[PDB]
Amino acid sequence: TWLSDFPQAWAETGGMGLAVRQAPLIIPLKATSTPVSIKQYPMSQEARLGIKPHIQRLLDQGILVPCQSPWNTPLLPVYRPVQDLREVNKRVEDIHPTVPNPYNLLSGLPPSHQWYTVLDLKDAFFCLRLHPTSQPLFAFEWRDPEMGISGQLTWTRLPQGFKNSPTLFDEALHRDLADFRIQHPDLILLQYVDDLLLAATSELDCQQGTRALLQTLGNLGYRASAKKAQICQKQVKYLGYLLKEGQR
Amino acid sequence: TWLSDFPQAWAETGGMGLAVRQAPLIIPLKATSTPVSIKQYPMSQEARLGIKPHIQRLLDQGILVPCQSPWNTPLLPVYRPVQDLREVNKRVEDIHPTVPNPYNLLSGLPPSHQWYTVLDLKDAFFCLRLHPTSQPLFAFEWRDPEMGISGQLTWTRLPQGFKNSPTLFDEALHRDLADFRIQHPDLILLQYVDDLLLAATSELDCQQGTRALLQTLGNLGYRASAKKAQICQKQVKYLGYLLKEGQR
DNA sequence: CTTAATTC
DNA sequence: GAATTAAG
DNA sequence: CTTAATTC
DNA sequence: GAATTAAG
Ligand SMILES: c1cc(Nc2ccc(NC3=NCCN3)cc2)ccc1NC1=NCCN1
Ligand SMILES: c1cc(Nc2ccc(NC3=NCCN3)cc2)ccc1NC1=NCCN1
Repeated sequence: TWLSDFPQAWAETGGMGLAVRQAPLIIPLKATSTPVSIKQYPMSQEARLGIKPHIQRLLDQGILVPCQSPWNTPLLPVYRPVQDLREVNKRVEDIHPTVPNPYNLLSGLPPSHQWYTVLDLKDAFFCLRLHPTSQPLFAFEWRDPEMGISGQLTWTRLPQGFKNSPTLFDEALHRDLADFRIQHPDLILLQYVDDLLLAATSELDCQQGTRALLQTLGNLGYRASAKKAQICQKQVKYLGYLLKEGQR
Repeated sequence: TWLSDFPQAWAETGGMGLAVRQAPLIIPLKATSTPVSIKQYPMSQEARLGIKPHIQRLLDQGILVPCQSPWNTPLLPVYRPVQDLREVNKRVEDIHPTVPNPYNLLSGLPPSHQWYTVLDLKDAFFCLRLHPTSQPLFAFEWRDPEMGISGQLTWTRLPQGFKNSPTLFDEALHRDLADFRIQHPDLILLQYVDDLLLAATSELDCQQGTRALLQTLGNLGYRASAKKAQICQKQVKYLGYLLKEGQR
């Protein structure tokens, strides 16, 4: 049973993740950037009640923390919280787009490797810590009418909605899986941010490779979705494609 | 007095023109063209009364004649008659656009020739006969409530609104003024359909050249506007430009 | 909700 | 220039 | 007036 | 997709 032998690797049984080998991320700003404070547009009670449980969970997990920041961006009034970070994105220095587009990424999958395992990492961005000096950039307001917290909250992990999160996560995971690639020269490993494809020449190589990948991911602090996992199959769904016997 | 010595050349004193040296024009149709009969949109009495005098004059001049044709195009309901020949234009074979654009035409005016005469020919298109086989193409309806003519009328001369009239006229006049150019090698003659510019090196050459041009135009059957004529000047208006001492 | 594209 | 649409 | 472009 | 505009 894949789930039982790798408890630490699955999001269902290993608790929230944290990439312990990765230094907290520093987010450089453009040379002329100055903090921007966008007022929170009034949010209906319906929306606040819908969002509330999620904010509480994130606070309990330490992913969100109180703060006082010169920066402030809106949470969408219309549940799961979505922060409009466009004004912060505009002020952050650009980085080279290193994530390959799916078409090019899949071009590196040879017909020799037809046994596949597809894993997707749960709450991947939240596994990467944000350095305290960069945390203020992502603050937003949170008020609980019937006695709430300070005023603002911010993320201690790489947040959703930030323009560089996909690239920074893809780069971080590449650094953490570099050794795995070296130890398994005969396996193909495709990475598209939080979506992983492991390809082997035989069902055996795939089983052994998948065990090694799960163990490595778990030890590194990442968590894969056991519910969505596709293990050692000859046909899998990956990045919108149906991979079947070398096709696509 | 320029007007008195060349009575035949001016529209004011020579009567309507007729290019006697030019054979009646035959207008070739496209290979798949079939006659089109567009019904005349009702015309208000105000419009008909405004147009009436012009139709009568043209009939008296023989430029318009009664006819029965499979072709019919509209006269605009909203004075001076304007015929919508777009559907006829679409069915007429295209010819090469040989009239030079004003910019290029003026590029052939050297600074050596700074004495100018500008003439514009009155009702130029009407000076060119249309062959009877092509006359039917341009028919339109004309009804006079208080007892009128047959039903349709058509042109016996090159009409306004026809896509090839400017080009055909420019080509016809070029053929008629070819000899003049040969007899006056030291004069510059620019032709833009009905707008003519004669340039000479001295006021004398311009006077003599202008006399010769007027006499030639008159004999050929063309008529120039005495009212608008600009004779032997060092500054003239031509094709939207102010020609002054070699400039423009 | 707000901001910018793409359509109509 | 307003209706749809896409995306933070 | 009808037909097709260019703007908004 | 409607308002302006251009042209027969
Ligand atoms: C994709 C599809 C559409 N589709 C659309 C369909 C019908 C109408 N109909 C209409 N307009 C006026 C009257 N009636 C207008 C738009 C628009 C933008 C994006 N792409 C995109 N948006 C933001 C970023 N990228
Ligand atoms: C030249 C100029 C314009 N000018 C124009 C100005 C203001 C509006 N304003 C508006 N539209 C919608 C609401 N308000 C629309 C059009 C249009 C076509 C041509 N050119 C041309 N026509 C036929 C052939 N060539």
